[PDB]
Amino acid sequence: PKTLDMGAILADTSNRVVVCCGAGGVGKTTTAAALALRAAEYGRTVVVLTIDPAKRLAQALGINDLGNTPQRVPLAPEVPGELHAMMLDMRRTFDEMVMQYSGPERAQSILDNQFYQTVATSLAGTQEYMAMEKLGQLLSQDRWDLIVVDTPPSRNALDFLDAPKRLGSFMDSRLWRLLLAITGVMGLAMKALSTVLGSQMLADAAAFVQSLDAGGFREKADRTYALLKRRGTQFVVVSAAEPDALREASFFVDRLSQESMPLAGLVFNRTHPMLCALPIERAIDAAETLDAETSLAAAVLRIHAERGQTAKREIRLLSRFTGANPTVPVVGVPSLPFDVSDLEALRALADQLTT
Amino acid sequence: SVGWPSRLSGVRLHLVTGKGGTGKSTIAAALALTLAAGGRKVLLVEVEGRQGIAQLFDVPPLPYQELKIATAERGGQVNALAIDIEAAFLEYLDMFYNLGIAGRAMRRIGAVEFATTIAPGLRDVLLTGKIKETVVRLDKNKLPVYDAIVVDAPPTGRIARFLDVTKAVSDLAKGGPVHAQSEGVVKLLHSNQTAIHLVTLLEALPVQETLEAIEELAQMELPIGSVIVNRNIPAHLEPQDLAKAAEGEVDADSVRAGLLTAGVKLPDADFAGLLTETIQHATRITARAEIAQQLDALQVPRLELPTVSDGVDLGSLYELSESLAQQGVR
Ligand SMILES: Nc1ncnc2c1ncn2[C@@H]1O[C@H](COP(=O)(O)OP(=O)(O)OP(O)(O)=S)[C@@H](O)[C@H]1O
Ligand SMILES: Nc1ncnc2c1ncn2[C@@H]1O[C@H](COP(=O)(O)OP(=O)(O)O)[C@@H](O)[C@H]1O
Ligand SMILES: [Mg+2]
Ligand SMILES: [Mg+2]
Repeated sequence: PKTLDMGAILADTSNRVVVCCGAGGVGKTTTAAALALRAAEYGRTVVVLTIDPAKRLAQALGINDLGNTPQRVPLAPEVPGELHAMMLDMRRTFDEMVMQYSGPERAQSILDNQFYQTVATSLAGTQEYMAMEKLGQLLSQDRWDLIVVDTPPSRNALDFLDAPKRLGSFMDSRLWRLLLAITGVMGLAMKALSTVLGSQMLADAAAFVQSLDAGGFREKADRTYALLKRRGTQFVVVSAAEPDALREASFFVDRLSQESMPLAGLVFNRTHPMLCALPIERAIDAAETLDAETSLAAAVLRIHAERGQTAKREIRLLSRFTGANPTVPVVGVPSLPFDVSDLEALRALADQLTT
Repeated sequence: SVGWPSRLSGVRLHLVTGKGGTGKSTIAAALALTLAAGGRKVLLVEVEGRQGIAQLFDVPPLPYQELKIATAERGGQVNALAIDIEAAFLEYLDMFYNLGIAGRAMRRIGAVEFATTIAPGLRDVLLTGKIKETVVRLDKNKLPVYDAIVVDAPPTGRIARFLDVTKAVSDLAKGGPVHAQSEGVVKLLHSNQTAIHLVTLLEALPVQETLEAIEELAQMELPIGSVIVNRNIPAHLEPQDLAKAAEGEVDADSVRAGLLTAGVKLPDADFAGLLTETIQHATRITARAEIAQQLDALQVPRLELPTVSDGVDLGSLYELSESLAQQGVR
């Protein structure tokens, strides 16, 4: 099993974009932030596009605000590079997209539309589409040698690669103009919508189609996705030591391989390495004899045995991934005895990531 | 103190919410099994089109039909209903507007999918309307078809809006029979016949979302049932020993002594390793207890479910159902 060398990938300035993928709740945001921090410590001018940092982490980075733009993260004077961070504002990115293509005058009408504000901006795939759009904004401004991209949480790891295109095709549906903004079939559908939906809502929906005046959305999603194919892009798949997260990582590795997209490797996060070499069978028996004979030493032995069983499941999970993907470099990150919610804890995480 | 007050046994509609990945689907299925035991008939409902029941029982996708999915203890039955929002919209068009023709034409051009996507209020009206239909349905003997309905519900971030019948109805066509039905939905939801259960993990975000959801729902005068703490782990340490070990203090002498009695002698590098393993465990339990303490402020009954070692399978659902029954769930 090949060891993933995140340190060498971060230190090499031919790698311009690092995308942190996988299911939600595996450590993607903290991995992205820790990678970006270490790259700054190696001398790089880095921006990290975070999606959903926990309150404390967002504050540790100075990004707890409503801004939708990078800001410098103040670091120790010894740090030779620069770290910049932001948290994605999904709604504000939709506004910026609307204005870029519709213009500032027309955008005043679209942004004021109740259908846009309540429905259009909260559709399935908006978080993935806006993350891709924001990545596209960061790349066009050519202000950073490295962009570290965090991806939105989902039960499905492929939503990052599929949800923007899917949302684009839905936005470009013929049904928008023909059913809201005559025929026998379109007329029957139109009559049914007028009969069931509220007049106010249909007027707002029709005004959005007329105002927007967009295969616009799919073409945008396609062009932005093409940036992920530029030379210097690296994908990092993050997974917890759980079966659901690993399965999701494998679906993502397959896709990257099919699409000939460069994969750095897998970050197998929250592991429980054994610190004591005592066998499980031995520990269980040693605790069992003490019960029938202080009491602290038996609980201590029970902790160890429980950790060893946990380590055993993690080893067999990883070996199944590794067996199926012998080509994929891997790095095991232990579960740290503190929350990864400050710069000091990001540094300890990055030490694990870069060994 | 009790995790299941008696008033919860008179509830016909159980809504199981909680943050994403906390255990809603698993727990809703375990709850349905618990309520079906003793010759009862319970309906397990899912409303998001995600086919989570089929996935949980490891079967192909379920059609829009109430079908027997499990046998409960002593001749009980659990039926499954994976609501198909498209078929529900056509059903609604046909029953309330006699637009079955227009509806079948719409399905052929993807217009039902469009309409339910672009009008979230219509989606909730169809979903909550179908939920109400299964609850109030009667047999030939004017007795309820189901003893209870368990809804594997939307998550904590969406549960209050999903149950906001007034806001859902707001952007629908004025007049007709849809407004008379919605009054019945509100009455059912704001009654002793309904209870919203909130699944949580002993983690910061699932607990914050639980507290925030309870506050939105209480403001809406919606009935709260229980907070269900999923995937509990053993502390395996006494409160004083645990509090000490969370600070790095473990009594090596006392540990070395107890290891001699058990016929185990450990090298210095392995003994030190064994101690930091217990410090790391103690630190996790302590942090989990600090998080759990935030729920103590709620004068809400609490249930606790253990962690299933291997992948949650059919046998696991029965273990969790059994764990619920032991806590008074009936
Ligand atoms: N008590 C438990 N012990 C062990 N694993 C569990 C337990 N409860 C749930 N799980 C697993 O945890 C994962 C999430 O549980 P689910 O029941 O699917 O959660 P959920 O709240 O329905 O998630 P979403 O929001 O629908 S993705 C699944 O892999 C379950 O099998
Ligand atoms: N190796 C680790 N050790 C300890 N805690 C970790 C580790 N990696 C992540 N965490 C914690 O796990 C939680 C989930 O991490 P996060 O990066 O926000 O996940 P995701 O973006 O994948 O949903 C956070 O509280 C984070 O601090
Ligand atoms: Mg995240
Ligand atoms: Mg579910």
